[PDB]
Amino acid sequence: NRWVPVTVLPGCVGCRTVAALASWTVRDVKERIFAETGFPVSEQRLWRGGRELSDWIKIGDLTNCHLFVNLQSK
Repeated sequence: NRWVPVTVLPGCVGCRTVAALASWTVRDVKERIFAETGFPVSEQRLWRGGRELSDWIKIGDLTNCHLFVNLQSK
């Protein structure tokens, strides 16, 4: 009877899963995305639950949960 937000993805084509540590920052995740894909860190905006994630936020502070972030433009 407690609430559970369920987000349904129609496909998740192009989704990338990375093995981060709890000590990583959001900036580290971006750096690893750039290492893996060439997508430039300066253009990366990571979003979680409708709110943009600041670079200095510790990944371990964000959760154990499977962390989903949305890479979005502008």
